[PDB]
Formats: sequence, structure tokens, C-alpha cells
Amino acid sequence: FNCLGMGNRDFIEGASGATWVDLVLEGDSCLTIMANDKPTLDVRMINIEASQLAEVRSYCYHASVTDISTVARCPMTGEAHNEKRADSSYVCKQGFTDRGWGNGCGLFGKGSIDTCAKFSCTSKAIGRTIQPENIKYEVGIFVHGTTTSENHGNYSAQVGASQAAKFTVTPNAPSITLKLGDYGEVTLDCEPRSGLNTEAFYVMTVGSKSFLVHREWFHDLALPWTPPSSTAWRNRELLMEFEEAHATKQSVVALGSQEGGLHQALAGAIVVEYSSSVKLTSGHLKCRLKMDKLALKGTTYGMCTGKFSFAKNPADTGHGTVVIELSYSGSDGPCKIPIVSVASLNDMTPVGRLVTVNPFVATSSANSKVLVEMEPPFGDSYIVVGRGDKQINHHWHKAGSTLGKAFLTTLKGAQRLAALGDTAWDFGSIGGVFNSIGKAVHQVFGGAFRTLFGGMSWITQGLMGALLLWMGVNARDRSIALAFLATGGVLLFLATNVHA
Amino acid sequence: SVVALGSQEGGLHQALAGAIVVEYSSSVKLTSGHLKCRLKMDKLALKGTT
Amino acid sequence: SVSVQTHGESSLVNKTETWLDSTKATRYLMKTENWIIRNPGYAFLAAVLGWMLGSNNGQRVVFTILLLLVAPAY
Amino acid sequence: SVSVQTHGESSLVNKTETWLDSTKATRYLMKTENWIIRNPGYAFLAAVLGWMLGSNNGQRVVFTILLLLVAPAY
Amino acid sequence: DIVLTQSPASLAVSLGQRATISCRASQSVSTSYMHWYQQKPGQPPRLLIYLVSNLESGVPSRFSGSGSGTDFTLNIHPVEAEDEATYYCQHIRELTRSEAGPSWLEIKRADAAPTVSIFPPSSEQLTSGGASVVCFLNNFYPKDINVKWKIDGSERQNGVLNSWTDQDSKDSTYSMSSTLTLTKDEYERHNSYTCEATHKTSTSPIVKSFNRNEC
Repeated sequence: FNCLGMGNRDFIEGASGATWVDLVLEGDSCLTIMANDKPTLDVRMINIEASQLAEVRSYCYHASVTDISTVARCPMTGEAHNEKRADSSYVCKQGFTDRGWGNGCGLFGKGSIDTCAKFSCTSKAIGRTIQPENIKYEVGIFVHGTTTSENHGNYSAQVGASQAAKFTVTPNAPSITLKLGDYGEVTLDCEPRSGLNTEAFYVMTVGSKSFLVHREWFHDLALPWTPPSSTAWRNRELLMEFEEAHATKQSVVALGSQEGGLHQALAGAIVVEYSSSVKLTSGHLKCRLKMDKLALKGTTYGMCTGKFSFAKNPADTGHGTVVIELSYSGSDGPCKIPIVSVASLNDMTPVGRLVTVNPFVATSSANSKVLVEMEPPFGDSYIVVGRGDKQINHHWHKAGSTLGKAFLTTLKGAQRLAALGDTAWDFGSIGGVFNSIGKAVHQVFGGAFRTLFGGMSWITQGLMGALLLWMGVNARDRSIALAFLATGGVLLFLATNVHA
Repeated sequence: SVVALGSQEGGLHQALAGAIVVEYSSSVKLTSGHLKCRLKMDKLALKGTT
Repeated sequence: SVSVQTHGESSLVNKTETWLDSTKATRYLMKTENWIIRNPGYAFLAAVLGWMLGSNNGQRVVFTILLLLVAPAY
Repeated sequence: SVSVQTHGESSLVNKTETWLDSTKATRYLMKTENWIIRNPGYAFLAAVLGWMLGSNNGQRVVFTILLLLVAPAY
Repeated sequence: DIVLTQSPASLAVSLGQRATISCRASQSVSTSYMHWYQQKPGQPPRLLIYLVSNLESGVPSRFSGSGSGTDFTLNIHPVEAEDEATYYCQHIRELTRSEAGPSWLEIKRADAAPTVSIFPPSSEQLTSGGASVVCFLNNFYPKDINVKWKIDGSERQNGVLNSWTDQDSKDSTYSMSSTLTLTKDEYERHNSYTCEATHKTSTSPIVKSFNRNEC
């Protein structure tokens, strides 16, 4: 629900100018909003939920042969007919048995037989189709107040402080307004139906576990399949075989369990669990964060008059910021916690910015732990907690200097452009003009081009790109980039994006 | 979660294409034979022109 | 893996009904045809590359019909 | 069949560990390399066809490296 | 297409002893997709085990089980008096979804003999034209029991109305009420009325008799 210790933690730089913002989020990633008058926010997906799922069809991967029956007939008799062709449970096939005068017939060289075997399915997979309204999204939202190592990673604890909230956005109710208490209220307007594509794929159950598969590939699977209701199947002859015909003897043999082949047929499928409601891991949702009633209280506070202490030692979040936990032994609380991030000790001018804005002591109780995060600048810096001689400080250094960070925005920005489709420009939030046409140019470019030849797998589009790079070598003036258009970017990039 | 692949028996049957189906009981009986033999007819003759 | 690199074909003696014979003709084509039907937009620009280079006419198709078979399953 | 025409890749959202990811790089190459090692005598005359026609140098390899990838699994 | 049956249909076992239900599913390889329901008579059930490894919310941790394919199990090591109910199960994968012939939990105790009381019809019922001779069998365990209405030494199966309860809440025994309905004229033309109750406890039927000429 919060951004604490998440695998992917990305931030948001507030330019103010508007109280509303359109952001896209994910299950693994946690967005962090920092703005003026608005405290630090956490926005992430818990999982993707779906309420009602219809049964599209099923697939029998594992079968067994039962009741082999072959009716032998003489040559020149034409078709052979076994009485088992009436029931659909019996799998019947034409054929022949080369006849002499020794076996069953008075003619030579030819024959006719009808081989029937009752079909028995040992194991079958089942698919699911997703309805748009049934899709639910549990979106953890959190605002950073006074926190500890316990309550901050705790939900119900911050609900008592009204600093964390959960909710379910559906196409029936895409808009939800939740109050943060002392910090005001925020309005979240999401797009549940359009976050994913509900009809783009199915949910296939292989064995006990269920998995995601494209629905156009779902019907293109070659394997005996099943209608929703009960009985009559199609292509059930594929799991069984035939042999030579000696007199009346022909053995219908069944293929083994194809479950492994189904697991082999699954490559990019996402593992999905379930109990009452299916929980999808990687989220895609378009929400609107309205901060209008979110504000800062306590404008009249002052600094804390007493000693600090470290409840836990400082470390690096790996996302570019440094978090600390402080146990304040002073009894003068509630008080605004003095703290900064400075370049040198002789220079009291704050440089680094606090990730958690306005650190505050909850209650007058001494030794109360408080967890506050800050973003120091690049190079050698210092974490200074408090003013006057009772401040206790710490030295920090961060090698991520904007040279490499410019590429971390650039390179990941193109990675943000990839795999997000046309929604990639939603990071262009509070947009228009550029950001609007930047998505619009890529809109039809996303509705054509890459999606037209899309479906290429790994080196398929990657290898030919190197051959399409040769198209840029042979060309004419003003015709150079014409053969080079789709080559560089959008093609080799995603090939370099996923290596492996 | 360590998850196991399903039965590869089908994949083994998929891995089999030009394989010859062979049965057995106490001695394996292969269908298509290849053997080089020498037929000596020296003692084979015709009787019974009588 | 067991999915690819099949035993087929033995091609030693073997005049008989093998394990899979009639289905051997459906191995590549149908699965590659299901790929090119999967990706029609590629097939439009695919054959275009043949007419681009060499100006030798009939061998330009040798590019396409071979290259259109490359893309399925790499 | 289930052996070919795999789900891979989804390529919708999906930043996660999929069912088979690291093994996706070993799909084609290794199985096609096991094919060209299976048939080395072909590989000798294979790349010869590239140097035969067109006299355009560097694009003659474009024939080979592409055509040597065609023959495995057709 | 699938047939389900749960066994043993009635299990008498003391609280705290493990109860492992032998079960099965006819259509095979259900994967897991098997459940367990506890239902007291006259109530809706409650889902015990789903995923075959996992409880629902309200059901306490004493419920467990394992299985796949055909066979499945419900294993409760600390069976309790609160566990007394009719156990149900139900299947998924194919359709239609159906259940099994259920199984009863019974808390084990000492075998108890019935208290048999056979009451002649009231004077109010005789004046109404009918006569119903009732036979009350109280506090007997186990549930296996039989009543036989012997009129003048001859058994009559006509007009026999047998109303018996389930396993009691207090003493966990069974109580039965048998009723022999006759017309007053048919009641006054027959003299000796007795209901003999045979039970696993008493090797001989418990005979409570009265005659109209007697009192």
C-alpha cells in the first residue's frame, strides 16, 4: 500500500499549478508524489481483482483409450461401418486391412475396416473470459506523516491516523473520494475498464494453477477442446493414434498428459493465484489524483527543544533517497522535528529536500520513534537532526550524479515508452500541446506500425532490425532515413530491453 | 513458489516422429527387418518327374 | 527440449507406418501459416523487401518466399 | 500443436518473472545450433551460396547468415 | 458426468480423536478443486476446506485434508462437539457441479438403552373416534433401534408413526417416539398393546405392555 521497501519506487516532482494529476500505476511499482502544500503521497496497486468470470470453453490435454473396436470387412465393399459411430463418445476412423485368402477374405491386396475407440479424458484444462465491469482494482494510497518502522509498514495503524487508505475502483464506480483526516481529502478518478484490455485475453487453468493466455491464441491452440456445457468435443482424435491393421487387430494408443506441453506452451504467461477473487500481479490503471482538499496543517508549530536519537541507522533506499528513523527523547512534544540535509557543517543552508515533508512528533511521550525520509543532493552531504549543540549528524554521499541520472531518466524514459503502449505519455501528466500530441503522434503509430507487424518474438524482430539497419546503408539523399525509420528505436530497443 | 512442469510424455511422443512402434513380451519383436543371408540350394532338387 | 529436435526421420530401411507420418507434413507449414495469419501486417511489408533490391526480377521472389518462411519461429 | 506456437510473449504490462523467461533465449539458437552441428556438411556448402551471386560483397553474408538460419526446422 | 460419494456416512468418534474421511471423485484428475461443507439438519452448510489445503474465514484451524485427482480427504484431528453436523463436499472442473452422499459426525459415548413408555390414547381422542397409541423411546445410543407394535401378541405395521430426533445436544443420545394410530372401535376390539424395542444395548427387545382391561 505504501512505497516503503518496494521493488520499484518512482517519484513525482510537483510543479503545482493544478490540484489534479493523471498518473498510471502498477502492482509492483509505487508512485511517490511531492508537492507544495501537499504532503508526500504513496500511490500503488495492491493487485488486480476480478469478481465474475464466465466459462468460455475447456481443453482436454490428457486422454486414455477405452474399448478398442474394429469391424473388419472384405475388399471392394467400400466403406466400413461400425455401430459405434452413433455415439459421439466413441472415436471412429476409416481404414483398411490388406487381405489374402489366409485371413478373413477371398480377395487380395485391399480391404476395409472401421476402427472405433471410446474416448476417455483423464485430465482437462479450462479457460475463463474476463468481463470489464467485474474487474476490480485494490489501490493502496498513503500519505507520509509521523511514522515508525511498524505503523508505516502497517495499514490499519495508519488508518487510525487516517494516513493510509484502500478502495476498489470498478467501471460501475471509477471515482472514489477518501479522506486523509487532519491533512484533508483527496479525490481519485480512475479508469478501471481501460486500465487493462478485458477482452484482449483469457484466463487458462492448467492443472490446479490458472494462467493468462491471449484469447485469439486461446482458440488457435491445437489440442482436444470442450464446449461450455457438457459432452461433445472436437479434435479428440489428436491425443490418440493408429497402427497397421493385421486381420482385426489394430491398437488405438493415446498420447500422454500434455500438461507439460501446456506449461511448454506457456512462456510469457503471468502466474496468477486466486481464492474468492483473482489477484493479478502486474497492474495497469489510469487514475486522477485530486489534491485540492489535501493541505498542510500546523503552520504555527515550532522546533523541538531537546535531544534526538537514532531508532535505526541510516541507509540508502536505492531509489536515490535516504531514510532514517528517530526516537525523540524530549518531552516538549508535540513539536516540529528540526532536521535538514546540508552540504558542509559550516554551511547551515539546507540543500537536500525532505522526502517526508514537515516531520512532527506525535505525542509528548518521551523516546517516541519517528521515521522520516529525505533526499540528499549528489556528492558528499550531511544529515543533521536538530539545531544548536544537541544536534546529532551523519555523513552521506551519493554517487548518482546527474550525468548518469540524466540517462536514468532518458534510458528508463524510453523503457517507460516501451511496454506501456500509448499510455506511456501519461507520465506527461498535466499535459497538453506537446504531451497531448506526443501521445497522439504515437497513438496512430501505436494503432499501426509496431502493432501491425507485432507478435514478433525476441530475435525475430531483433535480428531483422540489424538487416533493416543495412537498409540505411543502401539509400539515396533525402531517402536515407526512409528505410531507417522503423529500424532505430521501437524495434531494436525492446530487443535490447528484454535480453533475457 | 517452485512450480513443476507437467508430464512431458506428450512431448516425448512429440519428440518421436520416425520412431518405429515396437512391442515385446519375453523377447522384443521388431517390425521392419534388415538381414543379409546366403541361400544355398545345392541339395534342393525336383523329384517326381515320374 | 522434447518439443523440437524430433527423431524424424529415421530413414534407415523403414517401410512401415511410423509413430507420426501423415502429421509430419503438418509440422512446419500449418504452424508457420498460423504465424503469418497471426501477423498479417508483417506479411504486407515482408514481401516488399524482395522487390526493393537487386532488380533481377524472378530471384526477388526467392528472397520473399524464403524470408517469409524465416520469421515464423525464427 | 502444443510444442510450437507458444504464448510468448504476452508483452502487455507484465514486469514480473513469467513462466519461462530465461529459457526463451535458448529456444531457437541452441536448437538451430544443434541442427547445424547435426548437419555440418550442409554448413560447408551453405555459406558457399552467398558468395555465388550478386558480387555486392557485404550483402552476400546477408544471404548466408539468414539462409543458414532457414534450414533448421525449415 | 462425475459421481461423488463420501464415507463413512455415519462416524461415531469421541471428541479429540482424528477423523479422516475416505472419499473419491469418479471423473478423474479434478486437480484439487474439492471442498468440504458442514451442515446441521435444517441449516445451510459452511465451507470448510477450499484449495484442499485452505480454510475459509470463519472455519477454525482444526479442519484440514489433502488429495488430488480421484481421492480426497477431510482430516480433523481435534474433532469437537461443535463439529457435530452432516459433512458435505462438492466438485469443480467439469460441469454440472454436484455433491456427494454425505457423512455424519457423531460424538462417541457409552451405548445407552432406550427408556420406553407406551401411552394409551387419551379419553379425548377416543371421543373423537380415533385412537393413537404412542411409544416414547428416550435417551438411547446409538441410533440403531427398532420398534414393533404387538397387538394381542401379533405385530401390526399399520398406523405406525415413528418420530425420532437426531443426536441430542445435552447427552448426545437419540430419542424416538412411535405412534400406533387406530379407530376407537378397532381400539376397543383389541386388548393387549405393547411396543417391543430392540437395540444394540439390550440383547432382547424392551417390552412395555398394557391392556385395556388392565387399569
